[PDB]
Amino acid sequence: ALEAGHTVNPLDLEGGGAFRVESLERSLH
Amino acid sequence: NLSFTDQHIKFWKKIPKQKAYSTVEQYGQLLDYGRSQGAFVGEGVLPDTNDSTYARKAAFVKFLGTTREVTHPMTLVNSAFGNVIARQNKDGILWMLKQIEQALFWGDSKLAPGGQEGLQFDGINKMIDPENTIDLKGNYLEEKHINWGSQLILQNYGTPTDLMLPFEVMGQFSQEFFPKERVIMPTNDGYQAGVVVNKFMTHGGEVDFTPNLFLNKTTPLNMNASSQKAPAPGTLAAEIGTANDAEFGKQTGGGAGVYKYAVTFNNSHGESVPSNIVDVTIANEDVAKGVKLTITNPVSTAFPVEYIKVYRSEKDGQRLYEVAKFAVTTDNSGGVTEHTDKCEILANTYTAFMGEMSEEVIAFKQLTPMMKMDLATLGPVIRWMILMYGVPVMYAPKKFMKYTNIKADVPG
Amino acid sequence: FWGDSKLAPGGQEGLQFDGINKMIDPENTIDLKGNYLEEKHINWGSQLILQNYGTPTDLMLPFEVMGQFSQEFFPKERVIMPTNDGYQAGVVVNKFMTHGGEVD
Amino acid sequence: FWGDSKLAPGGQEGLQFDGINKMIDPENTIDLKGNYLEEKHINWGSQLILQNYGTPTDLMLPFEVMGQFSQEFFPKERVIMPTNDGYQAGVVVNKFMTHGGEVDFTPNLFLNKTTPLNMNASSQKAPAPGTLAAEIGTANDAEFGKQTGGGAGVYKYAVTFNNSHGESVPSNIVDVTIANEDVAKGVKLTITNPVSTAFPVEYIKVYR
Amino acid sequence: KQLTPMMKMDLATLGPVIRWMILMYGVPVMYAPKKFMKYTNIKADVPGYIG
Repeated sequence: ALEAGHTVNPLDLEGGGAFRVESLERSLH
Repeated sequence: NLSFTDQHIKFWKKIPKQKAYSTVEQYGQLLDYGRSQGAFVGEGVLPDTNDSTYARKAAFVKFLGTTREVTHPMTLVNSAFGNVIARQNKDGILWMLKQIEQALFWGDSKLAPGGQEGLQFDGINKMIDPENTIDLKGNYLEEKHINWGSQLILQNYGTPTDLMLPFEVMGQFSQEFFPKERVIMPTNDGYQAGVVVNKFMTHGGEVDFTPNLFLNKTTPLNMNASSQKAPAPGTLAAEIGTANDAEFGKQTGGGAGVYKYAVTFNNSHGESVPSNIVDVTIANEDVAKGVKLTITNPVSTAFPVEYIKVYRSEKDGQRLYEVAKFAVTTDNSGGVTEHTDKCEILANTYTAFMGEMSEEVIAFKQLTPMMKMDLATLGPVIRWMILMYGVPVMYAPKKFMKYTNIKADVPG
Repeated sequence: FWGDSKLAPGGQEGLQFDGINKMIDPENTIDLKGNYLEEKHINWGSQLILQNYGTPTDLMLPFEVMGQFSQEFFPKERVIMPTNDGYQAGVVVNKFMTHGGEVD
Repeated sequence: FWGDSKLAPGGQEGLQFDGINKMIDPENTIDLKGNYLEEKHINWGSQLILQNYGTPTDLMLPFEVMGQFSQEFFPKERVIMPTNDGYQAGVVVNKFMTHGGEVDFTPNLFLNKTTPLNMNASSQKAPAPGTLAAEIGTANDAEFGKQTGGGAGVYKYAVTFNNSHGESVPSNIVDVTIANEDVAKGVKLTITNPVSTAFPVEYIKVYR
Repeated sequence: KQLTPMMKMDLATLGPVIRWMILMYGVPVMYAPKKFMKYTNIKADVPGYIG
């Protein structure tokens, strides 16, 4: 199937992970 | 209804909630404004240059679910207590709520063969920085330790707001104020006794007490498997290790004695029956060296093993309680895993947490809220399931703390 | 209080109905081994009721136990120095405040 | 707090300004000898300021000392027999009253204890490490015996070299054994400058 | 006694780098040295020993 994994490194994405976009919170802690 | 209601869920209704847009969520932190190098320069001289420190972190979303089924004939007969589908939905939601409440405390995401990514998410116990830990070594909680924790929090630019403790520790703590009651001589006819403390004032702020019915002590050993899909039992062998930093000697009266050991095999479905019991004798000079455990996987299990729970009894005791939890090296048949016990957690003790409960410190990110989904008709049976996706995140790990190895004798 | 419905020969059904002493779960029992009832045992019982998702409201006790309960509060009495003519002693406790709620 | 304007070589004028620790007259010093801050020491300091025609108003102390001071008031709490439905516990001492007026307490988060030794240089422009030699001195007014257990024991010594740019690497660690009859004699330290330092050296810090 | 408050001053462009400095000039003055005092050797450890 098409799965969205937990891969962080953009150069290791494969399968459904290649379709994910970056999600970053806009407030600095 | 003889079971718990919705009012017994405390930590789930209080933590803030945020939306999630992926399975990986990222955030940035500011650590330093500059390194200390001196700032005095002199007349007409160019000063040095400083740099700051920043970091980037990520969190991974996990999943939960359960399934309920009702047969076709059951939906046709008359029922005395109303509709059955609504009752099943209510039961499923309450069960899921209890699981969420306890997973927010005792979750662990590193329980997988080889230490890989697991199926759970990290809880409060694992996300707190290891430095902000106070070990009571098996003693009652007093008023000093609250100030100690408040100081630990405030020296990291935090502000204590809440303290979360079990009910037994609450009762034991309130018992310590009994000898401070005083009565005036012209007594009336009837008095109210008993002292209950709800709030505390420290030198770094004010703290509120929040007893929790689902926060407990170390889990005692159970002789029956929690699920028929749990793995098969294995074997256990124990002896004296070769370490030099064990903490067996931190107990009252030393650490020499006779201890009992057992292990249970676990997966994502449940827990297996306990293994064989092993008795280990620790001499007076062996308190510094740990106990080495050798664990062998079952040969013909129907489900794979993922992690192992270690049970230890009290000093010269008979009942066993859970003291350790770690993942297996391999899930192959007859695999061997080794572990050294250093008495980091004492048996039959409690745990409490204090920290700043604000959205700028801790939050929960939801990919989807609790929701229902139907299932295909494989026969004259109605089936459906309930799901939620999400993960908790703590932005400032050192604005929290925890007490470990708390002694309390309220129930007995 | 002291009913029993299994007093027929051979342990069959009798003529009485079961009392409170028989329908209480055997786990919810604290044995004092012939000692006094102290102040912390109230909290112990409150915890035993609480952990089974209940709220304590009442404590039914005989008169003598209530009388013996006042021993612990005797050494806590205090009198202000500008004493009057005659004083009334004795402390009688009719309510308690546990961590699980108020008990009468 | 910790400024010092006489850190130039030879005791000349430096690049810093004196702080509270140096402007205060050396006589106006109370030594607690490694004990807790009781309530009478507040009166001690208040009189030490009053005897110079002044009026004490503020006291600046770290959070740890304030918490330890407030801890001592716990066994003084009392409850009246008619009991409410819940209480609030904890005692925090905001101010104190002496024979010369009332003094406020102002805990400061940047007022810390003695800085522990650091095994790495603070900046790349700091000087080079040197050598240290330690032995029993020949003075007759050492204060090693003011501790509760006495001055007998074993102590460790190390030094670092400093300039206006940062702190150097710790020197070698030397162990000195002090007997019960040598507590009145100090410790004589011999500090040697680096052979081939790349940046100048201005002052020294002693670590015990 | 503050000669100038905290201020920002730009530096010359010696390359593709933007630079600036932050300066402040002053000194504290204590007219009455003996109207102050200090406690030394205070012992206090809030996260103390359990034993």
